[PDB]
Amino acid sequence: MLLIYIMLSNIVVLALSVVLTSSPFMALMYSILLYLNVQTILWSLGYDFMALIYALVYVGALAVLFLFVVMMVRIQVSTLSTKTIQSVLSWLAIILIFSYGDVSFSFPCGAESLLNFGTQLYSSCSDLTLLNSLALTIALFGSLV
Amino acid sequence: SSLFGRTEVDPTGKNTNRNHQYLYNLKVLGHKTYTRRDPNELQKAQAEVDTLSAAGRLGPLSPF
Amino acid sequence: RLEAEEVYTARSILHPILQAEWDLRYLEHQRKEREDEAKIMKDVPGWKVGEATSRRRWLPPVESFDVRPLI
Amino acid sequence: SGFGLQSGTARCYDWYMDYLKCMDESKAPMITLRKQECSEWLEDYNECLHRDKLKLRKLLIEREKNKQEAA
Amino acid sequence: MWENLWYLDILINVLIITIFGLISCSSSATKSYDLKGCFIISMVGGVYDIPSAILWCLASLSILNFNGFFASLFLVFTWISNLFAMQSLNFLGIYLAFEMQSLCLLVLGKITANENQRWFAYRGLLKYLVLSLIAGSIFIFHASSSYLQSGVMISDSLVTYVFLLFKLGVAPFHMYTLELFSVVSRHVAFVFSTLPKLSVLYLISNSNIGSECVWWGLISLWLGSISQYQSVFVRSILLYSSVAEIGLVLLVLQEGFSWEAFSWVSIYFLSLSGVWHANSKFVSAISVASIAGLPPFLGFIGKAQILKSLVSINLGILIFSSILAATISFIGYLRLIRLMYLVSPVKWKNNKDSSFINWSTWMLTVGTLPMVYSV
Amino acid sequence: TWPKPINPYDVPSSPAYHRLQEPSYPVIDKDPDFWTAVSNVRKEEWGTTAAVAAGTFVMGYYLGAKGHTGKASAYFTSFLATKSITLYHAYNSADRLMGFKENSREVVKNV
Amino acid sequence: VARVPYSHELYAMAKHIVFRNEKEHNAILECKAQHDWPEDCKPESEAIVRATNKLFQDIMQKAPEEFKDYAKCLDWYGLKFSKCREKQAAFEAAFPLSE
Amino acid sequence: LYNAMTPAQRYFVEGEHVVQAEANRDILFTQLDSNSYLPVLHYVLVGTALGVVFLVLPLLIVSFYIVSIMYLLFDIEVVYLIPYVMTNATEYMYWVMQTFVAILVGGFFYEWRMGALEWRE
Amino acid sequence: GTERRPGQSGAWKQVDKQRYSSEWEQDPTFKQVPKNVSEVLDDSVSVLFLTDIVRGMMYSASGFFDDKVTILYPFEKGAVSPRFR
Amino acid sequence: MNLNIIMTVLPLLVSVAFLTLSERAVMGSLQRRMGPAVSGAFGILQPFWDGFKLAVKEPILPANAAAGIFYAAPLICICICVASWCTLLLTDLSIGGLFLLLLSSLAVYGVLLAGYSCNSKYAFLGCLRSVSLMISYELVISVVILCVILETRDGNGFPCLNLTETASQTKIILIPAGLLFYICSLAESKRVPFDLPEAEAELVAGYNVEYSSLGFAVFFVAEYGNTLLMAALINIYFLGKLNSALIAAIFVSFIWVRGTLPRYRYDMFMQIGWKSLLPVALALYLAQASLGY
Amino acid sequence: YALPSYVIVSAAWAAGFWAIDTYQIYKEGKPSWNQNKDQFQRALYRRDWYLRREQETIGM
Amino acid sequence: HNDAEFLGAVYNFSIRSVFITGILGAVYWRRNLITMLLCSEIAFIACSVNFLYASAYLNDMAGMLFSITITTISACETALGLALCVGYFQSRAANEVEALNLLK
Ligand SMILES: CCCCCCCCCCCCCCCCCC(=O)OC[C@H](COP(=O)([O-])OCC(O)COP(=O)([O-])OC[C@@H](COC(=O)CCCCCCCCCCCCCCCCC)OC(=O)CCCCCCCCCCCCCCCCC)OC(=O)CCCCCCCCCCCCCCCCC
Ligand SMILES: CCCCCCCCCCCCCCCCCC(=O)O[C@@H](COC(=O)CCCCCCCCCCCCCCC)COP(=O)(O)OCC[N+](C)(C)C
Ligand SMILES: CCCCCCCCCCCCCCCCCC(=O)O[C@@H](COC(=O)CCCCCCCCCCCCCCC)COP(=O)(O)OCC[N+](C)(C)C
Ligand SMILES: CCCCCCCCCCCCCCCCCC(=O)O[C@@H](COC(=O)CCCCCCCCCCCCCCC)COP(=O)(O)OCC[N+](C)(C)C
Ligand SMILES: CCCCCCCCCCCCCCCCCCCC(=O)O[C@H](COC(=O)CCCCCCCCCCCCCC)COP(=O)(O)OCCN
Repeated sequence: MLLIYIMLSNIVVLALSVVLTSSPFMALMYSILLYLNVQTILWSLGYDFMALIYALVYVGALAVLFLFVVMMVRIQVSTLSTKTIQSVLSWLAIILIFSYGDVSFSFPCGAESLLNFGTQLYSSCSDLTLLNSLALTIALFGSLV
Repeated sequence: SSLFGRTEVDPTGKNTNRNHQYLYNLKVLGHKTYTRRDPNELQKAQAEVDTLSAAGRLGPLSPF
Repeated sequence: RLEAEEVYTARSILHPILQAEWDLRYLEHQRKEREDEAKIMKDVPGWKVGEATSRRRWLPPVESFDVRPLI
Repeated sequence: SGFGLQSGTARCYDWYMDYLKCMDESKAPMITLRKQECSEWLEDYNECLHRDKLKLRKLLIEREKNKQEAA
Repeated sequence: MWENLWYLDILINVLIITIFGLISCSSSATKSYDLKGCFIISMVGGVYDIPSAILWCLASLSILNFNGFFASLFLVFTWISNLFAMQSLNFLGIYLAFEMQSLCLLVLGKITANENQRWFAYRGLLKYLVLSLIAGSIFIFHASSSYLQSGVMISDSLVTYVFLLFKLGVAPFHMYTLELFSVVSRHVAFVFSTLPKLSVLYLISNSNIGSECVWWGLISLWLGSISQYQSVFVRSILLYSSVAEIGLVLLVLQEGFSWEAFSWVSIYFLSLSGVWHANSKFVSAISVASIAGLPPFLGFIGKAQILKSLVSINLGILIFSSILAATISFIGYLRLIRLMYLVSPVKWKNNKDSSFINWSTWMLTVGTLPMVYSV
Repeated sequence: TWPKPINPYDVPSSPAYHRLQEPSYPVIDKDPDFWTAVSNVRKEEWGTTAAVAAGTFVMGYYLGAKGHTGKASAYFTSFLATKSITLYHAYNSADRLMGFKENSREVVKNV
Repeated sequence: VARVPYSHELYAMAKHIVFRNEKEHNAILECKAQHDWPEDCKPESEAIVRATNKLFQDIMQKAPEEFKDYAKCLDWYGLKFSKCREKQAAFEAAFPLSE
Repeated sequence: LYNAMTPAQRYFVEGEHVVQAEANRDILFTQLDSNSYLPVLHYVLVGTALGVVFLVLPLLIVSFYIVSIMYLLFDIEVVYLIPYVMTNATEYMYWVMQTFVAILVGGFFYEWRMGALEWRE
Repeated sequence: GTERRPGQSGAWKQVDKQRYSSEWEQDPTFKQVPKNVSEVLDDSVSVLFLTDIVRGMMYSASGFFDDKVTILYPFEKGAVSPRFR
Repeated sequence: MNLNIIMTVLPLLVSVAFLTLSERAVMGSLQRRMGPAVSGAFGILQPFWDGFKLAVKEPILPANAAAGIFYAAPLICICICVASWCTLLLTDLSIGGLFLLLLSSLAVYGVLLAGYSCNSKYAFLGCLRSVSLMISYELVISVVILCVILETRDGNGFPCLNLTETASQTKIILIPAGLLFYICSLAESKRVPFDLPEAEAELVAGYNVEYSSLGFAVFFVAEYGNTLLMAALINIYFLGKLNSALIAAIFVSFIWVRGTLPRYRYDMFMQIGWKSLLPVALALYLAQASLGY
Repeated sequence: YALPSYVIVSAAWAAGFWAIDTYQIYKEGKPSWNQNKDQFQRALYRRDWYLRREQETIGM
Repeated sequence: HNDAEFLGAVYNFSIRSVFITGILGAVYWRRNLITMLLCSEIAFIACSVNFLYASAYLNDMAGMLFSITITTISACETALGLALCVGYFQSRAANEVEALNLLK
């Protein structure tokens, strides 16, 4: 329970660190740590395959593309530090306003089965998977040109 | 399907408008409906179980 | 798969028994809880112990012993 | 979907199907009226989803227990 | 399995045409007319109703004026996405279809830009991308809250209504059209300002996505008219006209007048075809007259449908605003006529590729009297 | 409650799309195969298939000749349109066998 | 408190239960199919639990060592029947199934 | 260590012995904690600590972008193929998988034909 | 051996020449099209099964077991002739 | 914690040290040379010298780089190796092999941060070349694993990739995929046939050369540890129950195949992975999802 | 000579394998601690644990 | 009194904070395009996690499917957007100084 709470609470700090830092490379590192913490949150809800998917697709592949771009477009963004006290508390107040008093539901634990998930992906929800494949094909054809 | 569906007319006219979600859930998932056992039936069966237990014919509730 | 059919047959045999003994334990625990609830709500007017939260269907406990967080 | 994440159906699929069946039975000319006629089944479905009434009952029992203990 | 075959045939068709084009890629046929005809034939297997037949008609008329196998393939992808937007039954279908269409828009915008046009076209595509990400993220977050609260995914909700307001391009959600379509190819702007709307209108009509609020259509009407009157550049005039008209059509569609909006979208496609594919001044003049709603052409019928639906619902503020904003927009259309024949000598490119432009002008002039029954 | 046992090899599965309709007409075949549906395609439908094949051959040749590949475009277009229309006819015949569509000729021809 | 033998014991006696205790098993399946509330199914649940415990006991007297060996071997091999064939044959020989 | 909080999770077993046993238990896969990733996280911390000890001891005394995109997309495609191999498939699940792979192979053929698979660029 | 395949080359322009022209079949050193089914299988298995690689592997593996040639410099010294300067 | 973590970690360190010794002993064998013999008499004690001496060398202060990332890369490699081995030996995870695939996709980070530390325009391209190799052959490994789960079924009949269950039976069906797994494992450890680095790295293109004393030790140790993990995976998937001799024999086979093979150019091995290995692995994945259940 | 370092590697990992196997079989109580468990098998282990704790409470 | 209720409230707070940090973070703290897309990815991950949470809550598979759909669509969008960013940076004129930082 303490471990679950620590992860749920750490997600917000790892999200704040991304926007606050002025270096695009450092924000990517913070985002990778955020993605791992999201894997860890999904473990508490009972998902292993889905939490694996988040790490494989995002940490494994997407971050590599982001960092490839970041080195290619390398720019001097160490111009100045504008992180005055007045700005940071304003950001925190905005965040508190948005994330307060929303409807909360008891924390669930749900065991998943990739047998059932596979059967549904390829029998009943087969319309979904083929359209996702079409979207991937669109992205491939568009990005390569 | 679960996500997508198209709509066609019936030349015969026998089939009519019904909720497509309800029909789809009946066909793919199915509806489980349960009754409630009448008290007099339950009392007789429970008394029979207790009577056999008192005679010693039935086994223990816990093995150890 | 012959092994798998053997195991499935065995599991389908044991499941009714396991379910029945879970229901019995649940029933005894629930009567204990209702006794304590009636003891607490003796003072309060207009309180009925054992009120049906669902009119028709039984509401199963959301929490179960079987599902435990991986972490 | 309602497929159930392990096997079978979702934990509250049958309550929603009860509500849908009751909406199918009605003869009201608009969906809104039909929902007005079948509201009680929807209250069962919301009860199974979130168990708010049972939570309130537990809260009242806890509050009275604390009041008794303090006295 | 037979019901699945109807959808599967469209896939198999598209895949084999794709691989045939990839194999038969040569300089001898850069304009692949044969694959265009094959794509048009393949899209006939997706026609099941009148709205789907309208989707097919507009898709084919669009694919005629795209050049190359690759752009025609992405127009076919847009057609598939639109066909599934019409058939979507819950949140997931709506989302999958519409962001697939957004991906097709990004690709089509990228591939129709020259090297000298990259600086502005890629900026507009990027700005469109970020705004679309805002819209989709808000949609899916509220969808998660709704799916948690209700236990079911129902496409009759405020969340999908606001998301479809973003897709339509009304009141506070029309800026992505102004930024993107100003910097992209004229055909890309034409096909993606008309064809996407039909699927959204069908989804709204069939899935009961209507709100009691009339502020957004009113704001769309007034803002579009006034900004059209104040805009110096011609592309902005045409772009703001669509905002005003789609706000008015949104007000009509909420009240259940599906037939009239389905006729309006087709008449608007035909009317906009000539001004966007400007090759002749006279064709553009007839197109601009049709967009204004002017009586001798079919555009009068399409606007008349919407206005006739307005008087039925009997909302006075909407009618008063409609009259005044229509006058304000008419001033901008008159600016367009003035620029062509009454300002300076005009010389344009001799782009003799009027595939359906002459047919569209003929249809605008002719079609008024056959369709007079509608109004 | 207790987990229900699952048999890994026999897990209930179903096709993605469903036609929600009770058969109005008699059911010759509850689950027709592809060849059963093709064998029940009417003669007029086959003539329509042949006409579409010829027309698409002519059109494919006309369009491909503008790109200096007339023969290949003609054959590809013919195959494409013929396959699509044949699947459409087979779907109609399968629906007729299932009793969803009118089947008086079918029931007479194959008892 | 309602209780049935531990897992490995239940597996070792699984085949015998349907051969010997058919009546209660069918009754409980039918009643659970009909009624959702656990109170409605209480007599049949009691019957099947008591019958299963009785079967455990009468195996304990007729074949004490053979049942113990089969249960221990099942627990050792992670509840897998295939690796336990020899002990299964010896136990079934000692305690004949279906009487 | 996840601890059950309700009687139903504790198998309606009464007393405080069970809560004490659960709280001070060891992570044993045969026992309550099966398919648990908590040992993996403990392994992660142990490795990090060992690395830190080594680190601190001495102190005292276009084509790449293209391959990244293709890797991302083919990786997602294999992500969808993973659930299929995890099921005892039927004929129709099989043919859906065949259509999926057909689309992936069409993309791969496009890659091969356009010369992207060649890394000259 | 000395014979070369149309596909295998180290220069991009030469690869382009051989990919799009058939002047390599005029040249004697290159290997000609198999012209029989069995020859196609032979060449295909040769390329796909990494045959030439294994042949070098055995001859290199002869190195493991052959008599090592080495001198323990402190204990043994290399032969030095009288003329050595 | 558990005492098993010790019983996994310590053998790993000892094994990696003697792996480094084995490499040069086998090189002496190919080249009619002998194992190092002045370090001691037995030679058991040779790699320990390199580690302990490397502790001695005076530290160099970091230059024109962010300190955090430069420290981060060694810690990443040392974390990944420990997690991989302790999830190969001490876990019951139903999809554990897929977790190992995930942990192998995180090895791209160590090289990539080490390259970013350089901040040389040439080093950008070199580190991109190395990571391009690793990801390109990770794809084919993923397809091969899809092949492996296809014959991997447990006694209960449930498909899984539990390492003990795939270890339980030896399937000669899978051997065609094991050859591709062996080639890709050579690629992922940057062995000579795919050792694009050594040629580029002699001039400072950019690699763990920047790291000097203890950071450099852990990288090289992690390289051998990953090679040994690949050997263990080849054993456990395709060759039955885990056997120490088989693991070390696969490692020696790596050294032998390296010795008998020259290196490939960047476009060459990249074209091999995409146009040769991937179609064959998709053809075998078809052959396995389509040899049936 | 290749074999001595080879055998050091082999023997070291053999010893580690034996140590982990014996340790877990001593703690877990069965060689099948690592084997794959589905939902039914997991819930069965959990009920066994809870029922054993209940038996300990009842006995004392 | 209930740990699950407390954990549910904490999760709601955390996930909402992550969403708002993703959507408005890069624009409030004026950043380059590359950070904007990374924060958009963060927000999409927040929504997908909410859907998985709902699936666990209701024992339903719809959210699992919608989450894999989010992963695919977000990855495709990010790939195309990064393509546009690289093409945009390659066409920059010498006088242009912070081309990527339009938000300045
Ligand atoms: C020849 C006989 C035609 C007469 C009747 C047509 C029906 C039979 C179809 C026969 C085909 C003829 C096509 C004509 C119409 C097309 C409709 C249609 O096809 O489906 C409808 C038909 C049944 O739908 P339905 O009759 O509409 O009724 C359903 C409900 O009522 C729900 O549908 P609903 O929407 O109609 O509901 C009633 C509606 C009432 O709606 C109406 O009153 C309709 C009014 C008529 C509008 C007509 C214009 C529509 C434009 C589409 C053009 C057609 C393109 C053809 C595409 C298909 C080509 C075959 O009430 C409403 O309120 C809804 C709003 C409707 C929209 C508002 C109308 C405005 C339209 C825009 C006008 C604007 C002006 C534009 C300029 C005009 C100036 C002159 O479906 C079929 O019969 C099967 C379709 C199969 C098509 C192709 C399959 C065969 C080939 C398969 C293999 C293909 C590959 C091989 C290729 C081989 C060749 C190489
Ligand atoms: C634009 C739409 C996007 C989304 C599309 C979703 C809709 C498509 C979903 C289906 C995807 C393809 C799945 C196959 C469709 C047709 C089903 C089928 O042909 O398989 C048969 C499987 O049976 C067969 O008919 C075997 C012959 C199959 C021959 C091939 C037909 C399907 C080919 C699929 C195309 C993939 C090929 C590669 C793609 C180019 C159905 O299974 P059963 O009949 O229930 O099992 C057989 C048992 N018994 C006959 C006794 C009842
Ligand atoms: C009741 C009708 C009223 C409702 C209206 C809607 C229904 C529409 C019914 C009539 C539609 C007529 C559409 C006319 C389109 C005009 C024809 C056309 O565009 O031809 C192009 C075609 O251009 C192409 O790209 C050729 C590729 C496609 C070729 C046609 C494909 C045919 C596919 C088969 C369609 C059959 C229907 C399938 C079954 C229904 C040639 O022009 P260009 O060479 O590009 O430039 C012209 C230059 N200039 C005039 C200035 C000299
Ligand atoms: C009158 C009935 C019999 C007609 C004879 C044709 C039957 C042949 C089988 C069908 C083939 C296609 C039909 C021709 C239609 C279009 C073909 C075409 O595009 O014509 C010319 C060029 O395009 C045109 O000139 C436009 C012609 C438009 C159509 C004019 C003919 C109208 C009647 C033909 C179709 C009638 C129906 C066909 C049978 C149903 C093709 O150029 P090339 O590719 O170079 O082939 C010529 C071969 N060679 C130069 C080597 C001698
Ligand atoms: C023909 C039978 C008909 C039935 C059809 C079946 C098709 C084959 C299926 C069998 C599956 C096993 C295949 C083994 C993997 C080979 C993959 C393709 C082979 C290949 O293309 O050759 C080269 C790839 O191997 C390489 O050269 C990579 C570099 C290897 C260096 C490391 C070698 C390690 C030792 C070999 C593995 C041994 C494992 C045990 C020690 C490419 O090069 P290319 O240019 O010639 O081909 C391109 C010419 N267009």
